[PDB]
Amino acid sequence: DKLDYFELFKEYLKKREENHEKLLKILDELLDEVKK
Amino acid sequence: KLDYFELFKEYLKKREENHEKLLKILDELLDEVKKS
Amino acid sequence: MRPERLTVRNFLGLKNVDIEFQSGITVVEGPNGAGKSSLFEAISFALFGNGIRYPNSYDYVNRNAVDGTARLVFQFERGGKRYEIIREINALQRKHNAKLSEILENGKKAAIAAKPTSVKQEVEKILGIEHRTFIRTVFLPQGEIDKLLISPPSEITEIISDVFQSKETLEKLEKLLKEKMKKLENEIEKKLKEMSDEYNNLDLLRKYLFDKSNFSRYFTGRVLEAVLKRTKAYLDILTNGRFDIDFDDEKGGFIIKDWGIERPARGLSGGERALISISLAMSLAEVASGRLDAFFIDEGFSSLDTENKEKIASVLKELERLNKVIVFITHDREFSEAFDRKLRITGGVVVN
Amino acid sequence: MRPERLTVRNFLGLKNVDIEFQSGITVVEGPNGAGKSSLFEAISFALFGNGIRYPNSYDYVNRNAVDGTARLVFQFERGGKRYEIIREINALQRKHNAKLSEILENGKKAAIAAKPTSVKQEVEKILGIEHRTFIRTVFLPQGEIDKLLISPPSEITEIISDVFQSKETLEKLEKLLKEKMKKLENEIKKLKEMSDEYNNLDLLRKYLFDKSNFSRYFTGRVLEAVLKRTKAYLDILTNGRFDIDFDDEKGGFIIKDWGIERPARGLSGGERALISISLAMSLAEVASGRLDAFFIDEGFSSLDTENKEKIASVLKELERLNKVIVFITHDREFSEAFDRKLRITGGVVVN
DNA sequence: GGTCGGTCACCGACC
DNA sequence: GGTCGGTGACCGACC
Ligand SMILES: Nc1ncnc2c1ncn2[C@@H]1O[C@H](COP(=O)(O)OP(=O)(O)NP(=O)(O)O)[C@@H](O)[C@H]1O
Ligand SMILES: Nc1ncnc2c1ncn2[C@@H]1O[C@H](COP(=O)(O)OP(=O)(O)NP(=O)(O)O)[C@@H](O)[C@H]1O
Ligand SMILES: [Mg+2]
Ligand SMILES: [Mg+2]
Repeated sequence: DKLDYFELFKEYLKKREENHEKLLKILDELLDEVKK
Repeated sequence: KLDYFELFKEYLKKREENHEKLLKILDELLDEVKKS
Repeated sequence: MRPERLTVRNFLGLKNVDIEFQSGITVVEGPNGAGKSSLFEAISFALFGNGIRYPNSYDYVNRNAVDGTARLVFQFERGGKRYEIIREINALQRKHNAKLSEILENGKKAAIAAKPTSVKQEVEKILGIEHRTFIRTVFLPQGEIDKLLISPPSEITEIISDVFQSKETLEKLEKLLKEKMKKLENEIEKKLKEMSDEYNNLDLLRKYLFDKSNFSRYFTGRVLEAVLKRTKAYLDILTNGRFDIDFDDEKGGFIIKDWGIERPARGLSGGERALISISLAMSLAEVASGRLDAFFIDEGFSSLDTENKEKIASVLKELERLNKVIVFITHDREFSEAFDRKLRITGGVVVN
Repeated sequence: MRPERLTVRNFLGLKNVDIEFQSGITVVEGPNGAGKSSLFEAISFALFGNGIRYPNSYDYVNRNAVDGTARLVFQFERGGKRYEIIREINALQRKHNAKLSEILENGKKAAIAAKPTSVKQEVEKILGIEHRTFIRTVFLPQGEIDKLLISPPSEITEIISDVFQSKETLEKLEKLLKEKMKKLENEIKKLKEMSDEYNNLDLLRKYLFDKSNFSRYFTGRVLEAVLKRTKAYLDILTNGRFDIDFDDEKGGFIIKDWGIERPARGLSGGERALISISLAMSLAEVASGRLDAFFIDEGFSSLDTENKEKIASVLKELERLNKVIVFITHDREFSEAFDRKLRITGGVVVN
């Protein structure tokens, strides 16, 4: 879906960040040890 | 008539023996109030 | 409070309106957004300075109006005397002008108050009640029909009792007693007994009137019995002896019985709450005649099915008898045509 | 959340009821005190163990029941899975029991929770909303239709977020990310490299939990989708007169009347009902998959004959949806407009 | 009738 | 315990 929180958030960052690669990386690692 | 002060006259007469003296003092006070 | 005349320019959803109120029942009838409740908040505003729907005065100005100014003239009778209130709210200049005048028998207007706050203060002294008491008892707003019934105990008693006593009178009365007592003790054979004996009589009288525990309590109880007596009567007629009503402040408020089974007001259905609320309202309306001589019920017969709408309307008609200004507001044509005198509003103006 | 079956015994106005739910529109007809609202609070009490009308659980038990026991069995589906909640509220014994089992493809019942407190926590996980969100969006009780509309911006955003986010994920993510900063502060080239990690997690924390950033952006992006459908519903219903937008600064939902601005509380009875209903059927559309039911208990009586029929017309055009849509009314003028009916009188289903 | 200022009375505090 | 201090409500005058 369009109104998917983190898919919304994957994009809110790209506008507001250049270092959005390692940041969305960090976010992904974190969500994974929440998945676990 | 459901009047606050009419009911008090009835309420005081029931449980107060010095009521006739007391209602009298009340009347004087009600008058000094209405004047102002 | 007997509304005599009311004229409005640019208040809420109203353009122009000039209304003389009569005795018995009028029905105000008209579509969603006609301006029905707008007139209703106009009366409440003209007297107390407050709407129902907005915390801010400048929001009641009709935004379509080219001058950005709302004008209100309300004229009413209380206790033989006649008054007129004129209010101008200018949304553009952030100005609120209010003034209160007694209209003497001859017809000259003697000024009493000339500011929004001095007017609100004098109005409460005259009418006998604060704004909350007004909108919970006999002037019931759209969507607020059941606010007294599901109300918590301490409010229910502050409200119904405020009708029947005077904050103004009692406040003065208590102070004067406070001074006379102070002077006597300041003034400290037979004379002493006289000076000191009247000191005590005063104090024994002080105890009986102002210890909340004493007469104040008792008064509220006598008042309630009177109102519930009537409410129980209406309920017998409307629900074939099914629903009774009583008051217990350790039980959280008004309590209904259903064939003998206890049940707090808030537990009733939408229909049953409106039917019992109205009963309570009619009762208070009867019990405070001469003190409040108007009875306005806006939006109070929506969640009422066909059998209960017919039952409620017939009962309400049995108030047409009384010398009062009684007004029901509806958008439902069905309900409104059970009565005779209709006032039709569309587009913020009176029609027909 | 998709209701499938509901069995009630001696709950409030109810004596016995047994309802299959299905996609489409259903009107629940009936007089006052018939048991229409009881059936609504029933679903509410099945899931969240809270009702609308009473503070205390044992109040919900039908006082005429001779054993003082109300029993509820609710079956629902979410996201492919399928769940069963059973409840007994025994008012004499003062005992409240409750279990939630999963219903698996092989027809057995895997248990997930027993008792009220953990069933509610389990329900709130499976659904991804709390009770307040439930009753403010797609499950609108008698007399509370316009609560969302006239709410302050703070509340509105909380409600919206919750519908479209897992608070279970976010609660842990925020916590986990706290742990990974107080574990880097705990430490005391390595001290430069751990200073610069604390600072990249912190930029992440900020964009994600500052009130105040993405929450404000996300609410915007949802209400943008929601109000696009509402504006269109309002164009149809009022012939272009009413427009709706959302502003945080201006106090909440903000309505345009032929262009003129007005706070949602400015509106009248019918206009409020009308603009809560199109905003509610908009939310339900944008929340399909997440929220799969749409219930209304008596809006439509504020409304005049023109508006009632207009509102009925648009609502009827939801019939297509894979949604369990249920409206409740005593008004026959409204109800006759719809096909599938369920009549309730005296606490039972009739005919 | 509104506003703004003066004074006196009363409770508080420290003497 | 009595005396000194400050603040709070009522009243008359002036706008
Ligand atoms: N400040 C305002 N300026 C102009 N119009 C307004 C203002 N506030 C509200 N309105 C509109 O004025 C119209 C009349 O409002 P209202 O008096 O509440 O209607 P009503 O007759 O009681 N209708 P209803 O309660 O639905 O049966 C409505 O369309 C409002 O949206
Ligand atoms: N604890 C209770 N035990 C038994 N009856 C109750 C209880 N609480 C409420 N009732 C009654 O149960 C009946 C059904 O209530 P309810 O379900 O809300 O009616 P409804 O169908 O919504 N009627 P309406 O709102 O007027 O259209 C009413 O008569 C209530 O007073
Ligand atoms: Mg109205
Ligand atoms: Mg109901």
